[PDB]
Amino acid sequence: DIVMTQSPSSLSASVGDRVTITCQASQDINNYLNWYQQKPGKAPKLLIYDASNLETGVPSRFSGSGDFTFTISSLQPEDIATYYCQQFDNLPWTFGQGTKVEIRRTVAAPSVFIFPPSDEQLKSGTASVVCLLNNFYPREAKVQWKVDNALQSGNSQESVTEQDSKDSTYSLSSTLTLSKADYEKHKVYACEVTHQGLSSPVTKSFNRG
Amino acid sequence: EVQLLESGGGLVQPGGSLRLSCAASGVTVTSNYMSWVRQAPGKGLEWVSVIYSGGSTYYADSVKGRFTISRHNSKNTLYLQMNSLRAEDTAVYYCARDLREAGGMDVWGQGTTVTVSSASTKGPSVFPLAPSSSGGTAALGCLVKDYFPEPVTVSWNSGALTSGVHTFPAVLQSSGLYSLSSVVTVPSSSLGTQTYICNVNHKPSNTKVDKKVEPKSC
Amino acid sequence: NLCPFGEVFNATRFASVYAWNRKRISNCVADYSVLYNSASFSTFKCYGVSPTKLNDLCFTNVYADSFVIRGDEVRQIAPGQTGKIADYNYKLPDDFTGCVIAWNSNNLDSKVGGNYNYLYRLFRKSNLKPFERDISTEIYQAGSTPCNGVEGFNCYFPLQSYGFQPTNGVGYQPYRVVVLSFELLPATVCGPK
Ligand SMILES: *[C@@H]1O[C@H](CO)[C@@H](O)[C@H](O)[C@H]1NC(C)=O
Repeated sequence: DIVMTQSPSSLSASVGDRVTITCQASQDINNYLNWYQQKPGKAPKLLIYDASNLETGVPSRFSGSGDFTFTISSLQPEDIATYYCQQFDNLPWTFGQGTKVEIRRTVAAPSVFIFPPSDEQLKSGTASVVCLLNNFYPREAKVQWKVDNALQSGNSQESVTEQDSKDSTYSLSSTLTLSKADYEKHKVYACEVTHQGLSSPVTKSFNRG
Repeated sequence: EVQLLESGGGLVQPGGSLRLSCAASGVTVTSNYMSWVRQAPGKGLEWVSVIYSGGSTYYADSVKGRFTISRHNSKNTLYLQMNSLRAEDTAVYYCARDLREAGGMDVWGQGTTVTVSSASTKGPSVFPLAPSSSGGTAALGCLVKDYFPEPVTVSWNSGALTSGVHTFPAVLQSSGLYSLSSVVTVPSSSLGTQTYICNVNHKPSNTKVDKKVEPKSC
Repeated sequence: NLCPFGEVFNATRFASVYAWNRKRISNCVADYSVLYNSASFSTFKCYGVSPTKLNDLCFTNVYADSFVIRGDEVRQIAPGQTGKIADYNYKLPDDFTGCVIAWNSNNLDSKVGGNYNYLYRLFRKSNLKPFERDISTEIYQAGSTPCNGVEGFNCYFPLQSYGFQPTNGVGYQPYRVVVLSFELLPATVCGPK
């Protein structure tokens, strides 16, 4: 059994720069190494096969070499992924450890929007408000809920998405989940956000109508 | 025409059995090296098994005496019988055609996640994130709350709106169930004119729902 | 009259693995004394007979197959073993009464620039039958579209060339093989006489 130790996944290169992913193995097989690109949330696509040969489609920015190396000539926004290396050794076809490429860019402010609870949701007995922060960089953002100009620490939940393949900007959504009754006793709901690219926090409020 | 469509199970509970499928298009299973490769929820690929063309089976050591690959060229499908299923076996499973020294796994499937846990299936409840507010307005979206197991897939207008769509990853609610939100950003001029249906599907619960987000009032 | 073992072992060039060369050996006195006494062999597997009394045994009919593979694939030259070589190039019968002799050969079967003349079979719709030799170059139809002799997607050449280079690793260096089928089914290949 072979052990291919790829390079670390903290790659924060810029647009138009380069990547150099190295895949060292335990017992070296010759010309029998494949490179793949698992785009964020998709099935792996093949890029390099037989250590260096390119596949029909793969741009001329991708390259390989025969303990092994992977290289991108001019890093483009599309190339956000986790790059694995494969090897035909002896059943098992051992994979890599996954080298994640992360494209860096200028600062960017989020487009913060507020969504009140659904009318049809209240008949279930739970009222949850959604706060959407879209298109921002970096991921460092603080989403603070405020009900009757107080605070909420417990009902809050968050989920952020990977960088986009076109603008390399993160997007996050915050949810404040409360019961039907606890919801009706308060007439001010808002999510206040703080980001490096927004000089001052932007409070988006709604008063149940 | 090339396509590797996968028909797999979602939940089986520990000590159970399942059977995956790999419906092919653009290739032929009976005359090709076909292999299965799974990605556990830890963003790491792992080789599972292969069948070759002439019928020689090779499996990884972790799934040696439990799993089995079969094929039927009658329907040109590939299967993976997962008997004596465990717990770490939770992963999204992909089938591929490994041409080895003439290309390597050129064509891939799309992914059918297998979750193993003693819990039971739970269907979702798709509530709408209504559009409100000019210039900058609250966009449209829909909340897929309270479901189990993973995953759910949200599409818009059957597949013709795929621009500013940010289907966020799932969060594990305090009730052990999952929830997530899919939001799309579209121009304000088209909200009243366009139709907005978020197509949600949670196969482990057979739930296929289409909610209709329409602008509200303020 | 001594069986011409040297004619096979010390031959100039061996055939490719897919088109392996079989030499029928009969009507002669067997001389396995030269075989075990060499210490130049990497692998010496003898099934049914032990490499000690071989020189003092009689045999009805004997076949001596030979070819060249890479180092890693030498293990697959065994009754029951499977892979790309034991299934698409050279399969041994599951009742193999004989020997599987093999030795390194990076000096002979490696050209300074890289010898790309030894070829194996990569794609084949089915496994080989015991002692089968597929000398077909029909472009492999890896789909449902007819290739009609043309190359392209799902239209691959069923034979790939061994990248035999002197820099290759041990597993990727050419190892010459000679497989002696010893007995089956008159008699002539004897030892004591
Ligand atoms: C091959 O030649 C050597 C001399 O270098 C000889 O000793 C040996 O017997 C020959 N091989 C056979 C099978 O006779």
